[PDB]
Order: sequence, then structure tokens, then C-alpha cells
Amino acid sequence: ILDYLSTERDHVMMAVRYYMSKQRLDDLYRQLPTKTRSYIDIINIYCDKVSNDYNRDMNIMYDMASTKSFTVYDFNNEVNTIMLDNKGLGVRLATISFITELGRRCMNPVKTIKMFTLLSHTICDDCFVDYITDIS
Amino acid sequence: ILDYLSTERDHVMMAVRYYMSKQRLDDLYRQLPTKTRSYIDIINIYCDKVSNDYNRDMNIMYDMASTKSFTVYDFNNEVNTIMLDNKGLGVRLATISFITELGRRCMNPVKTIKMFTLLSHTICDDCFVDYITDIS
Amino acid sequence: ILDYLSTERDHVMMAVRYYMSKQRLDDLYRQLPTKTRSYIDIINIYCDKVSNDYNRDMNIMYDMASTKSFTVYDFNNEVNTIMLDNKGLGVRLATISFITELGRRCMNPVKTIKMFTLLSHTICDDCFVDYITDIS
Amino acid sequence: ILDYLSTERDHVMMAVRYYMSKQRLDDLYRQLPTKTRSYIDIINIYCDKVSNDYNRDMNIMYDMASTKSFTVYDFNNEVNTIMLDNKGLGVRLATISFITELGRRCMNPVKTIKMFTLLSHTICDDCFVDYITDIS
Amino acid sequence: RPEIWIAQELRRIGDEFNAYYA
Amino acid sequence: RPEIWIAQELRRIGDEFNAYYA
Amino acid sequence: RPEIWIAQELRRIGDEFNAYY
Amino acid sequence: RPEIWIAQELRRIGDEFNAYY
Ligand SMILES: [Cl-]
Ligand SMILES: [Cl-]
Ligand SMILES: [Cl-]
Ligand SMILES: [Cl-]
Ligand SMILES: [Cl-]
Ligand SMILES: [Cl-]
Repeated sequence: ILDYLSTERDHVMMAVRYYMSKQRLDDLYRQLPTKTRSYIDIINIYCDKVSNDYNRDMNIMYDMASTKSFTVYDFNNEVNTIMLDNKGLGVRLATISFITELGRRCMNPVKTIKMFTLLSHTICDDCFVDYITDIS
Repeated sequence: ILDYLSTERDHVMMAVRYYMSKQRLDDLYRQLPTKTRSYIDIINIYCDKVSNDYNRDMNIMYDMASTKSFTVYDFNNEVNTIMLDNKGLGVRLATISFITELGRRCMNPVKTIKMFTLLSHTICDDCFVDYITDIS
Repeated sequence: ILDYLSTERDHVMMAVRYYMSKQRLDDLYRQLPTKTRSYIDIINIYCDKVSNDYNRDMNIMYDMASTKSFTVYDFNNEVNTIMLDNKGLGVRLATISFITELGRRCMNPVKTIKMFTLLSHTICDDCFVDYITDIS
Repeated sequence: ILDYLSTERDHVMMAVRYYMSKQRLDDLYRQLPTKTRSYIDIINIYCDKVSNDYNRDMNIMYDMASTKSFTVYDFNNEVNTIMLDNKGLGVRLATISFITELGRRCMNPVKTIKMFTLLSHTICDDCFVDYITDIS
Repeated sequence: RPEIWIAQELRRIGDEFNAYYA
Repeated sequence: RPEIWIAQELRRIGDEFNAYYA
Repeated sequence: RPEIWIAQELRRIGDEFNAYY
Repeated sequence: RPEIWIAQELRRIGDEFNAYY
């Protein structure tokens, strides 16, 4: 991150963007009903565990996601393919954990939000919705 | 907000998006050096007060922004114009607070992050940077 | 369209945008090699016919797309799903024609180009490529 | 451009995107009223002349626009500053010609459309609108 | 809901094209 | 039209802050 | 190519997760 | 820095255009 925080202006800009973003997230959560808050909590517990256990896997998978030929759009479609043939909870949790890791290492906020938004549609198929609502 | 959360899918999708973004922001903060965290604290302290003190002013100004003919592009340029002549700290803090409020009420995460990114450049002019760096 | 062209400013702004985009497309074409221009001719010939032959079908399908709950993200995934099982040329040409029609009626240039970019990846699977390359 | 047209798929994808984009532009123009068509024509004649005469200038200005530290957002604000202090037609035409040149050499379509959209707001101030309507 | 059905009409249209294109 | 006036209220608010912050 | 393989490894990780659960 | 100078050169080009016109 220090490769982008070169000048005082970069620091201050970073500070303002963080604040704007943090405030938005806090106020969003403030507005969410109990049901949605429960789902966030469930996703947190399960994906924190997956990301921790398979931390080494997530890291090298990122290393090839950083190759020139990689595109989020093609990756999205490959995920959509996988979910259609396999209906286990694991692969969906694993996909969330990986996209989250891609997000942590993406310093382009706009690109990141786009990735999050697109993949969230893809990951949340009726199969996934069934699992989270059962665990509710 | 509850017009966006109609089905179970909408709820779960919202939960996934929140987790991804929250995780990103958490990891971003962990990477920030002391200097940037200090600037975040300063913006937090000063803009929270402006947002509270002028809360009524912020609300009614949002009503103007929800106008059909309002555009972030044009607003950015007017903000840029104001700051060139007005070099006080107040107008810069007030703009952040207003933009933050626009973010709280914007459900499209992509358009929101676009707005934050653009306006942060415009707000963080040399004058604003000088102010933030003076404090601590 | 004429609801977007209310003031003289809206007209001039539209004129500037058109010039910039038209100039870009002109210069892009000049740079394309013979092979790519041939593929463009093939898509032009085949999708124009589909668009004309099934013009009524395209219009009523747009009416479904203008639905509140319709999203390009989800549509992309359904298109991806269809193409995996259906390997005919027709469904690929029809999708292009439909997406092209969505573009004609979309006034937001950013959302439109996003749609084109995403769906082009999804439509141009190995099967479609094999079809286009066979012709000439 | 050949650096991106590596595989048959890249060519075909390029072909589909061009078609979608070209069709949109053609149908947009088809819908434009005489007034807007006149403005496009006027912009075409004047900016073609500027781009031709100052072609060498536009080229080196691009070379520094390609430096890491360059951002469209900061450039936009600098343009907004310039226009506020100088009300001649020339600088506005020059800005259109330069942004157009930036567009010709940007292979990211989404980034390009964003640039076009933002700068079009900035360039089309009341001063510019007055000139184009006079030349009408 | 609407996207699922649209994509099926495209599938239908595609079949008409394939048969006639033959 | 609305953006011009909003930015002027921010200017007004900014002045109130500056005077009191002193 | 890479996107195609990553998605395959996520499946494997997923099945692994499902079995230990 | 570069954006600040480019915009300045566009002004110069603009004034040049206005004078020959
Ligand atoms: Cl951020
Ligand atoms: Cl969000
Ligand atoms: Cl356009
Ligand atoms: Cl958008
Ligand atoms: Cl393009
Ligand atoms: Cl982007």
C-alpha cells in the first residue's frame, strides 16, 4: 500500500476515501433488518474459517489471478459453470473467501466494487440461498 | 433499503456484498501506516461534528441533490470552483460531510464509490492537505 | 432521447460525446487488421438478418428486460448457462442481436459499454469462435 | 492494438464489441434531431482542423498523460480551472481534440467512456454552448 | 425471473435460425 | 442549477465553521 | 486458462470442506 | 503536476487558435 502513499496528498486522499467508505458501511448496517444481520454473521463465521484453513491455497490462487490473461468477467462465468454442476455449500464459501482475498489486494476501489457486485449475483444462487436460510 | 431487500436472495446477496466490502476495509486499515490513521482520526472528529451540527442543512441539501437535473459531474466542478476562491477549512470539511451523506443514501455501490473517488481528488487540494498535516 | 435533450447545453454535450466516441470507433477500425474486419463483416451480415427477421421478438423481449427485477448480471449468467448446453450458432447470434437492441435503447453510455464488454466475453465462447473462424 | 489481438477469441470478441458499439452509435444518430446533428457537424469541422494543425502538440501531450502520476480526475479539475479564467473558443476546441486523442489510444473502453462523459460536462460550459449556438 | 425466460426465447430463436440456415 | 446553489451553502456552512473554530 | 483452473481448485477446496464438515 | 501543465499548454494552443482565426 505504501507504493501508493508517496505524498502527503495521497495520505490525505486515502484518509478521506476511507472515512467516506467506512461511514457508508456503518450507516448501511444501521439500516439492515435482523434477518440480514444474521446472514452477515453466518457468512462471517464460515468464510473466516475457510479463509484461515485454506489461507495458503487462497494465496497462490491469487498469484495466478494476477497474470495478464486473467479477467474477472471470464472468471465469473467459470464460477457460474461450477455452481451449476456442484451444489455443495463448500465451493460457494470457498468462492466468497477467494473473491474477498482478491479484494484485499486490489487498490482500485471501483474495480473491486464491480467485482464484488458481479460475483455476489453469481455466488448467491438458489442453492446458496437455501443453505444460509437453513443455517439461520 | 427494505425495497431492495424483497426476497431471501436479496437479503443473502446484501449480506455477501457487505462481508466482502467490510473485509476489504478492515484489511486496508491494517495496512495503513500511523500517519494515515492519524489523518483518518482527524477527518472523523471534524466531519462528525460538522455532520451533527449541520445535520438539518445536510438533509435539505440532499433533497436538492435528488433533483432530476443534478449530476455528480457538474457538482464536482462547482465544488472545484468554490475551493479555488475559498481557502478556508470549513468548506472542505462541509463538502466531505455532504458527500458522505450522499453516500449513506445511495444504494448503488458502484456509483457511490465513483463519487467518493472523484470528489476526494477535488476536495484534497494543496490547501486542504496543508490543513490536515498541520494538525498533529 | 428528446427527454435528454432539454436545453441547448444538453444538445451540445450530446454532440461532444458523439464526436468523441465516433472518432474513437473510426480510429479503432483503422487499426484493425484484415482478419478482424472480416469477422466484423460476418457479424454485421448475420446479426442484421436475425435482428430484422426477429425484430418483433427483440422488441417484446426488451419489454421484459425493462422490468424492475431484471439485471444484466443475472442475465449474463443465464446466457452463459444456455450456451454451455446449446452449441448452435443461432443462440449466439440471437443474443448479440438482443444485447445490441438493449444498447440502442440505453441512454447511459457507461452502463451500456459495461454490458457490451461483459456479454461479449460470455457470448464469444470457443464454440462461437470456431463458427466465426470457419466462415472465410 | 495487435498486442491485444493475440488469439482468435480476442479477434472475435473485438469484432462483437465493435458491432455492438457501432450499431448503438448509428441508431443514436438516427434518433437525433436536426439541431443536435448540426452541432456534431460543427464540432467535427472545427476539432478536425485543430487536431490536424496541432497534431504534433497533441502527441507529446499524450506522452506525458501516459505518465504514472497522471489521473483523469485531476486533469478534469485543471481543465475546469482553465475554462473559468479564459473564455475563448480555442481552448475548448483544443481540450476536445486532446481528449479525443486520449480516447484513440485507450484500449479500455469503459475507462474511455467515463473520460468522455466527465470531460464533456466540463468542456460544455455556458461559454462553449454560446459559441456552438452562434455558429449554428 | 425475466432473465431466465428471455434466455430461453433466445434459445428458441437460435433453433429456428439453425434449422433454416441448414 | 441545483449543484451551483448547493456548493454555495457549503461555502456558507464553511464560513460559520471557520468563525466559530477560531 | 487460469480462470478455468482456479474455479476447478475452488471446487476441490469446496468438496474438501464439505467432507470434513 | 503533468495534468497541471497539459491544461496550461491547451490554453496556449487555444489562444493561438483564437488569434489566427
Ligand atoms: Cl477504498
Ligand atoms: Cl455496499
Ligand atoms: Cl454515447
Ligand atoms: Cl454505473
Ligand atoms: Cl470498443
Ligand atoms: Cl475501471
